[PDB]
Amino acid sequence: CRDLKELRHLAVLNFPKYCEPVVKGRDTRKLWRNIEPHLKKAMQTVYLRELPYYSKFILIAAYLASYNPARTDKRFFLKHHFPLDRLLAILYSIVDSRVAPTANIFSQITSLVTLQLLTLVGHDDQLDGPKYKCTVSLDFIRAIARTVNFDIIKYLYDFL
Amino acid sequence: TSSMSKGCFVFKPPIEDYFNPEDSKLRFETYQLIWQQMKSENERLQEELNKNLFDNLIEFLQKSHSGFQEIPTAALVLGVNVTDHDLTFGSLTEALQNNVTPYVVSLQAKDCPDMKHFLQKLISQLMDCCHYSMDSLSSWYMTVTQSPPVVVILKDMESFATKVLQDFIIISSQHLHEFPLILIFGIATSPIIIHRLLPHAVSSLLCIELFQSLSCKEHLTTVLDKLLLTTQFPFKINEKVLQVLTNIFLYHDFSVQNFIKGLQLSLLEHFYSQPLSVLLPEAKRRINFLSNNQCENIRRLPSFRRYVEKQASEKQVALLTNERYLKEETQLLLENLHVYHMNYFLVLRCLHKFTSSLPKYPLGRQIRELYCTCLEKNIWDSEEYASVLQLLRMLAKDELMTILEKCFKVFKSYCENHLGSTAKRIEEFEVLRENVVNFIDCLVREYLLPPETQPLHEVVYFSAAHALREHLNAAPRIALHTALNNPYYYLKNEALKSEEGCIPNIAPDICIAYKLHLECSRLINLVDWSEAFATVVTAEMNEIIHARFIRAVSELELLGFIKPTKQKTDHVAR
Amino acid sequence: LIIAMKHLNDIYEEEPFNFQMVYNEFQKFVQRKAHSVYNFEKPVVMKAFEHLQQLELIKPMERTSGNSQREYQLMKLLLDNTQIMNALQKYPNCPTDVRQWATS
Amino acid sequence: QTLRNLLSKVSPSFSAELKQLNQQYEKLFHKWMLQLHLGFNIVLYGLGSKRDLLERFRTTMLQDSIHVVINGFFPGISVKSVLNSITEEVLDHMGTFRSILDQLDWIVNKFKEDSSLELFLLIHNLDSQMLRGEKSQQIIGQLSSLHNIYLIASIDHLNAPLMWDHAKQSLFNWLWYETTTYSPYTEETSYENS
Repeated sequence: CRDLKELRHLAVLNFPKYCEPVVKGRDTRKLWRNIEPHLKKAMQTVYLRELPYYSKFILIAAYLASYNPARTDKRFFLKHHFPLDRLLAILYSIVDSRVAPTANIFSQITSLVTLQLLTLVGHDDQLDGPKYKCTVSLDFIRAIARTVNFDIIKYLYDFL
Repeated sequence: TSSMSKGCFVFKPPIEDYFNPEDSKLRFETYQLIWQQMKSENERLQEELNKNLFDNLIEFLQKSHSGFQEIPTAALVLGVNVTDHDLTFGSLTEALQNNVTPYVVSLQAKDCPDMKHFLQKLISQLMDCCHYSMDSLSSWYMTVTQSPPVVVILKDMESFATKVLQDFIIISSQHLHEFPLILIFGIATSPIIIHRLLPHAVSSLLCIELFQSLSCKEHLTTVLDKLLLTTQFPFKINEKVLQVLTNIFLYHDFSVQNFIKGLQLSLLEHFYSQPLSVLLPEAKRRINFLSNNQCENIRRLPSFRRYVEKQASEKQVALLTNERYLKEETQLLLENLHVYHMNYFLVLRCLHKFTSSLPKYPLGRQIRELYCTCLEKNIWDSEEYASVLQLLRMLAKDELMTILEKCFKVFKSYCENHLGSTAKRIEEFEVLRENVVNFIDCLVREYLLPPETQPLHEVVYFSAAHALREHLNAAPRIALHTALNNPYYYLKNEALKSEEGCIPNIAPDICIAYKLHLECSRLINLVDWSEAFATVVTAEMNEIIHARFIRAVSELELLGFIKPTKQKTDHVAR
Repeated sequence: LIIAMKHLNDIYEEEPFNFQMVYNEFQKFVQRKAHSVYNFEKPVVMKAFEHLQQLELIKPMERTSGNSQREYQLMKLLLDNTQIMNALQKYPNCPTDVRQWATS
Repeated sequence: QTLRNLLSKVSPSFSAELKQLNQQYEKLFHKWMLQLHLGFNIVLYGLGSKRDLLERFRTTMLQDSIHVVINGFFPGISVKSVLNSITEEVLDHMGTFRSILDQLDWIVNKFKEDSSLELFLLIHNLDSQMLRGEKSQQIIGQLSSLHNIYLIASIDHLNAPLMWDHAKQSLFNWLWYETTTYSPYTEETSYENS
């Protein structure tokens, strides 16, 4: 941080904790030892200052569809050896229970589109062959997978 | 007149009568009164559960405006519950304009695609809260002031374009001295999203602070406790509807308004279906005005007939022949059902108070789970009951007396009619712990019984859950496939009963055409398909068969199963 | 970051790049060294890249937004290797480690 | 494709079961009117042309009140046309509007000011190509959010549920009824040029 404004702002924010130890009772070593961990905590943010059940499965399926080539789909899901239909097939494969195609899942899809988690690619008038892309970070999908007890790394073709 | 080329057609020419009648009128009046009370209580609960955040917002705004006498900004996380935002915002604006500032402007992202339109709408709403540019806004503020700040609400910032946001932030930063400005952010996703929308050159000008709102699950628990587990409302629900509503809520939306809609529809259907649902003191007085046909209807009840079979033959004849004695006995049974409802609710609440401190929560955490698992079957007939009892028998004395103190608070609050000796014993207190556990077990066996085991329960219960499913959670694909595959279920024509998956030639043209399409490849050749259809229907004429084929193809294309392809002539994919 | 960009241009002759590759190879550089004081997280590096793009030293190709994020976006450098070497020669307090990485 | 005019001579089959099926559907008019009058909108879905059933419902129950019928299967219908028709007849206003949103604001304000106006909407083939715009459905939902407007809609396309979002679902306040009529789609495919 060479910005004068930002460094001055940081000094203004952190000065009261600088002056607490002397109020509590020119001891350079004492001040530095008392203040060092707070400085490390502050540096963690220099410039910085619970989904429904089926939504998590939709999100992880969308991530898999986005980051897995289509050629390997059967290799990961077929028991013996991107468009919406691929997503539906992958979702049906993943979930152990038979899920009915209730309109509420389509409402969930549209809401996820609204929340800027899934981006619509094709034309708005074309709602029979729509295209989607996933914009969720890998750490986020790993974290949400852990809360579901699912290992997404075992199915990612790129890592394998 | 409804088939012309022009698509625009227009034509020019009591509430209760559509429901048909006197009993129907009374039922409609009771429906209106009960819905009024229910939604009023819902609003009362909605207002109550936000004080601890509203006061914090007020104090934050006061602290921020104290300096003016760097743009202060408060971040408010509201979750995915898109329906709750409007009600919460109504309450929020009713708080601020009543306390701190009569200038509140809430804005959408849909109606502000450009900064020009944004400023136009902003100044237009500021005009009636009491070319267009920032100088005009400053002059208007000076005129109205000649010092309250101004509050602007951004509801859905996910749909907002960034550029207008940075422009508004940078322009407003240079005129803070001219007029104060404070921003309130409502974010559905995690607060991290704000870092991905504003460049740091713009973000550095804001002093952001974070609040968080109430969780939806606690809201649902409070609503369920206040509106269904209480004794102030005569209507009750069977277990199937509770399970389906809970499934919908917990799996789809986490919204309470949908649950309220389901409850209202259940009440409406219950009053439409049962004529005897006309029926505390109101039912007491309404019994005297009962009609003979309704007396026969009461005589026809399944629970009533089982109860009559339980009684003696002489009492059987007396009930089946006499009316006033029947009215009095039904009155007594209604009072007994009332008492059963009272003690069931009290015992369940006390049991959950005991259960709330149990580790690993063998029988759940909240009211709803214990209530539904008690409604399903008897808890005491399951080995899980024994496991809970043996886990209860290992509690420490200090935790046991804390649980007893909470239960004693419950007793002193609303256990008012029966068993004060229970609280007396609690005050008195391994042997003592075992005695307490045995007494609790005796209470559970005595008082926790399914409502289906008592007669005349059908008056205050509803059981047509499948219609509720088919009217709220539709399955257009399943219904369409059922219509296409096995039209026997809709027609009951034995000519359609051959097998499953085979080809009934007697079936209509659309059904056989769809079934021929199913077995073919992913690309459908129209000439080969037409030949197959002609072969099926065979078991002047050619033109008629071709006409039926064309009509079926057009219908299927309209329904969406057909998309034309130009890769191969006369081919279609699914 | 600029030295990493030059290395990308050298290894991949006259081809675009994105943020992920630059981050990966900066991680490679800081991981080869035993215990150098460069323990920085993703957001600060992302902000640094945004600041660099703001100064118009890097320009996008076939501009589009929404469909593609700031990440995974084709970026190109608008500088010459000799210019970087000359500027780094006159840098006041360039550390030895980064200089030797640049020479490599 | 000119032969389509002469192809209309084919006789139907098993018409008796269709007659009983239509008779069964006829009994739900009173309940549907009760649900509409209390603030609910109903979509009818099922196999077969249900336009005849809607016409029967109109001529049986909607001959004493103001009602608007929109046969959206016509490829020339647009939301602005519906708005112009409503403004010119329902409110008897001739003045032009600078924008669609301004027209909607005027209509909403007028209907909020006048609580004595009740209007019924009958839309055929809501899944039409011209009505699949997101703004179209948003406008229709905002109109239907008022308690003085009643809406009956029909679905014939498979991917219809993708049209509605959670907020749009809350605004529309839908109830569903399964009504399979097995009627041929003669008129709805007649205007369509294959």
